[PDB]
Amino acid sequence: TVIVERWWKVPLAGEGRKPRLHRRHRVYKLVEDTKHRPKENLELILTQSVENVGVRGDLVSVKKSLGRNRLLPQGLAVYASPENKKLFEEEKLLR
Amino acid sequence: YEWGVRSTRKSEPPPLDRVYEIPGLEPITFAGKMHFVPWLARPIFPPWDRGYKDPRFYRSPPLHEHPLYKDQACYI
Amino acid sequence: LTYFSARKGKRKTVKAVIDRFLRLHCGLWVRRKAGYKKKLWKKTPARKKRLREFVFCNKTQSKLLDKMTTSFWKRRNWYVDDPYQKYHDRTNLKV
Amino acid sequence: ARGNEYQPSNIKRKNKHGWVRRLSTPAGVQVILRRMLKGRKSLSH
Amino acid sequence: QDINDTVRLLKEKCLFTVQQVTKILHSCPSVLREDLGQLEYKFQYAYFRMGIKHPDIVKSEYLQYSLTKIKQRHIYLERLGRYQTPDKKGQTQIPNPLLKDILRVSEAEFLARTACTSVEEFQVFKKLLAREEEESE
Amino acid sequence: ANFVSWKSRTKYTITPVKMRKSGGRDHTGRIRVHGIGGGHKQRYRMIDFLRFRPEETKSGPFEEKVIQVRYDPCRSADIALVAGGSRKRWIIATENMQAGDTILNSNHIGRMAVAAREGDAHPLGALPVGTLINNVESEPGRGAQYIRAAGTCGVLLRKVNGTAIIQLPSKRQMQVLETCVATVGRVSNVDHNKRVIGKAGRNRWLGKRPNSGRWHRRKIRPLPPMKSYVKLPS
Amino acid sequence: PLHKYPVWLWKRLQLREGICSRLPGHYLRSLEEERTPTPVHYRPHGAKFKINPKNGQRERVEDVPIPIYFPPESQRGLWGGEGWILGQIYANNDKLSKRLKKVWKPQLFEREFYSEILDKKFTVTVTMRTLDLIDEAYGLDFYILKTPKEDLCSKFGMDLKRGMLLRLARQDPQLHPEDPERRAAIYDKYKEFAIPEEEAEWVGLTLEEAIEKQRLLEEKDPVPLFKIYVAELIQQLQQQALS
RNA sequence: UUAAUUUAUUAAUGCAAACAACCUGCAUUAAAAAUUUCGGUUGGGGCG
RNA sequence: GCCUGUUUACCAAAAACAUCACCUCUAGCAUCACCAGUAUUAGAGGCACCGCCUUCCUUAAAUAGGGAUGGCUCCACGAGGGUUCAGCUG
RNA sequence: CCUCCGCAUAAGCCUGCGUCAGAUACUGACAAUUAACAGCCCAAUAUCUACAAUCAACCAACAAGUCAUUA
RNA sequence: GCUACCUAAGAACAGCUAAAAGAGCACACCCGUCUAUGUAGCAAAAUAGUGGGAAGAUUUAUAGGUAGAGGCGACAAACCUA
RNA sequence: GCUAAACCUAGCCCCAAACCCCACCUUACUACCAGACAACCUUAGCCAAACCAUUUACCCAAAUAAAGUAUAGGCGAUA
Ligand SMILES: [Mg+2]
Ligand SMILES: [Mg+2]
Ligand SMILES: [Mg+2]
Ligand SMILES: [Mg+2]
Ligand SMILES: [Mg+2]
Ligand SMILES: [Mg+2]
Ligand SMILES: [Mg+2]
Ligand SMILES: [Mg+2]
Ligand SMILES: [Mg+2]
Ligand SMILES: [Mg+2]
Ligand SMILES: [Mg+2]
Ligand SMILES: [Mg+2]
Ligand SMILES: [Mg+2]
Repeated sequence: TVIVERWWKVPLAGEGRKPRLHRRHRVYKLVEDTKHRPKENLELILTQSVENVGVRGDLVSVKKSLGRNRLLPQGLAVYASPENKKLFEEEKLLR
Repeated sequence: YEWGVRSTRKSEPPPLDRVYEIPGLEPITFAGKMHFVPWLARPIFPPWDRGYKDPRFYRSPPLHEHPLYKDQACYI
Repeated sequence: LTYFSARKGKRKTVKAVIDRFLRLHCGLWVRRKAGYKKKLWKKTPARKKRLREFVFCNKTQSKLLDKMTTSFWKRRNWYVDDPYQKYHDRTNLKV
Repeated sequence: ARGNEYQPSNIKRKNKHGWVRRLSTPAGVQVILRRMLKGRKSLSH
Repeated sequence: QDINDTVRLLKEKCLFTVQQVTKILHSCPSVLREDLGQLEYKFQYAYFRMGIKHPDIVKSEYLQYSLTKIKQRHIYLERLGRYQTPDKKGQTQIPNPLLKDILRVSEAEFLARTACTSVEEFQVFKKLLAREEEESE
Repeated sequence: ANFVSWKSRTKYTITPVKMRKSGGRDHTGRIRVHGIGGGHKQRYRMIDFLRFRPEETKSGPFEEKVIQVRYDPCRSADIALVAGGSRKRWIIATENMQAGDTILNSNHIGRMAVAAREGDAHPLGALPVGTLINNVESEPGRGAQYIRAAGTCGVLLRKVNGTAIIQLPSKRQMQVLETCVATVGRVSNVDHNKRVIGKAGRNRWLGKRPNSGRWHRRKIRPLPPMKSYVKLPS
Repeated sequence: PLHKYPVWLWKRLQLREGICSRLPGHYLRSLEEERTPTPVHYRPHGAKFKINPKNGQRERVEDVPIPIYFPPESQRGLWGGEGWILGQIYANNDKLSKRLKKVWKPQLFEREFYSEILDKKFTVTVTMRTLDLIDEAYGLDFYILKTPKEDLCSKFGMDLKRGMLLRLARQDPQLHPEDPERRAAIYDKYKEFAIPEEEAEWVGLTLEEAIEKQRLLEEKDPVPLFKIYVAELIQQLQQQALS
């Protein structure tokens, strides 16, 4: 996402009022484009054995592309939500 | 090389509203309004049949359904 | 300047005057000497001493500055340790 | 030589300044609306 | 991309016809290795300062030679008075020596037939021109 | 603008089709190509450029009879009405195509090169190297698109693997799968080059409008080191 | 003359008059209430006060949102509150240079999403922000059910929300029929978002759609006066006989 | 127009983004244009 | 100026514009122009058909007129600009 | 004595030298243009249709063209 | 609805000479070389004579199209309702 | 003494209060046939800056005051 910032500061509007913008307040500068940020990783809990990542019920940091394109769509993994983590914890302690 | 340019070919119908893709809900269309409005979903009208025989608005059956139709092709 | 603002109908202050001149409540305007920070290496000590001084303005200059500034700048200010507190008033002045 | 720029023809008149053409586009609809607001007896040609 | 930008420099920024560019590639493959900017400088040296038109630049493999040699010999002749850049009308007081007579010929032949000077003077001029180029850069 | 292309017919036919001139105008009504307009009214004859088009419920190589060779107003080359089985179609006649001649259209890539008789269609793989060809396809079954003007003839320069190198009339090499079909010989009306228009009226008949009267005078922008020598005064 | 009411209150007055008045109260409240969408194209200030470096004094600060343009194509997709920024820039980022119009557009991807509640796969033009939001919500269903109307900012998204909410409210057996255990598991997973069907029916409906729905609900062919008068006369005769 | 300021717009490429292409963001190069100006004295003109 | 044509509607009809012919540049290709075309094609432009090689005279007096790759070349034509025999005429 | 014209159709206009009664081809009232001419058309689905016109026959062509049906 | 160009489907071009002609003479028709009238005119570009073309790159009725940071232009910077 | 001259109300302005049979999208005002195209998208510029190129007040949801103050600004016109 493109993040922009006004060149010209907007005068304070008040508490209940809305700011009044003018032509110069429509001038922006790009502070950051999120798409150029360094890639992060997605936490997933595997449900089936998958090569070179894990076997089952182990938290894994996978590239977002892999997580969203293969694992989650094919059901090989599930989101590392608190509920899923708890359920796989009961699975492990029962095994 | 196919004959008949795209621009002259009959225009493809517009894509169906996404509302029709949701199983559980009945879309709100302008069918009840009895006229088009651009902010309501487009109705899917059932096929219409006149109900009687009007000679000046006759639609003949497909060629395969005619009584005299024959697989063997005569040459007249 | 702006004699009647479009939002309040008030007379506006030329802030270029405020950024450059001091008004003593007696009605005098004080200023720095132009070029007092320029090319001091080629100026004699007497010239530098003359330039480093705070200087009063003409009658016509003071009238122009009074017109260009609003009444808020022509009030009594009882600042804590103002160096110009003594200069804010005239003494032993005949006509 | 000049002056007779008008060569009347009802087909052109109706096809160029008719009610149907004025309603055919939003700009023509606003033209009709302006005439109605002004109170023109003749909204279209 | 390298090949395409070389061709685009030869076509859009040097105004060589398509056939001219093909012939240039055929006759002077080293142009492909030669970096951009340097090639444009060489071409404009031939075009403006030397007054050589595209047909001649292509017929004589001018782009084959190096910019150092080109500048050395050409500036030597220009300062000697042998060469002269064409005027606005494209005319010169004395006909200019042929590009083959300048670049293709060996150093000795260039100095004798065309420049008619001494190798010692040519070496001195080469050193001086190298120093001038270094100072300019 | 309310412009709809006249190229709306969907079924191939032999009848000349009434074609509407464009005048160089887009569908928007604005001139897009200049120098086009007017000229003699013409009727379009749908040319079948896929010469190997076996009839319905039929397959394999087939022969045809050249019913006639005719002048085509819409092309430099002349056309030939040719009939096979129970159908007729227009094709681009070759240099020596005559009425009553026989034409062969085959898709068979024989192990040996097929005797190249002018006017017949064989896959490029079936032709001897160096044979003159025309109505060449870009892809198998695409339909002839290259070497279609009067008197033009490409050369089957090379054949290696399933790829044939053809020399287009512009003397450019082109690679095409050897399964794509082409017709032997040079296109008809070979003397189209020598035609002399004679007068401006003939061009106007052909539909070409006069060039603009404006006098049209890019340039090499000199680099800063060279700006001092651009316009040396006399 | 002067209008009795400010022109900007005319929409509210129209809502308080007519069939819009007959519209259900919860839907009217949902329309009336407006909440600022989550910042997407600008970085909000951390606090309400800030020590300005110039004079070193505490000053109030406000988060003035950047106007966003949402082309109609967005309403057919799921953009995570993202849209076109139609603004202006200073060439070379210096105010003493030229001012140029600038449109920043989001990078749109085509992706397939599976809805557990709807048991359907949708192909949706989506943004990387939307994908990140879905990951944070732990699924498309959770994202749709959690994200409010303003943040979702998609007619298709709101239609999906309405479908999911109606499915949950009805506990529809059409979800994985012949697998009641799986259906119950899904409903339990998304239990917290369940709401009464009478309210779920109106979720995400535009004003025009709600008006049409109300008209369809309350449209009734007039009862013949014969029936009314027969009932009245029979009742009157009953009273006469009894008394 | 080799006056100043721009590339908003198109065409290319490069790097990101995303999985070769398309799209988006950021750059570079051109084409096309856009806004604006064209000080003073020296009868005019050229060079001054 | 090759020619027929075109042009400043309302002060310029021309030597200007176009023009066959020739020359230069660009393009290897399908479903809305070019084009339902394909290098003998299409577009952009230059130039202008074709064809070739490489002091005297007029008057009596005549600042008028005529003769001793481009360049040359006037066959035909012109409400084009000049000159002229003879005739004609307020 | 003139005749460039004129009579019709088209297009345009819309009662704009018909009668009566008044004002000074104007006003008010009354009347009138009658369809055969012309406009206003076509039940579907496929399928058909290479061979100009020019007295259409010789002849000549080029700029290659307005004229059609079947189940 | 003028005009520039274009699209669809139409129409006109006597007579003579030549012969299949962007040919010659010359009606209608289109144009507008020169003179005269006129100049608040019959006319916001006309009239009379004279003249160019007049089977073509001709003229022309009908309907449609291209719209102003544009159109159209056999470039005159011409024309796009005086 | 001719042309004429004279008029007073038709109405309007500013506020307050108060919220406001038939035909007709085809050639509109046309009784009567197979649909499908449907909408959203920064105002700009004049002008001021004594040119002009960044910039140049404008239905804003309580009058007053804070205040033309803090701030912004070729730190300048001005905001
Ligand atoms: Mg306040
Ligand atoms: Mg007309
Ligand atoms: Mg001429
Ligand atoms: Mg002529
Ligand atoms: Mg013209
Ligand atoms: Mg004129
Ligand atoms: Mg004239
Ligand atoms: Mg004389
Ligand atoms: Mg005749
Ligand atoms: Mg003639
Ligand atoms: Mg000119
Ligand atoms: Mg001029
Ligand atoms: Mg100014």
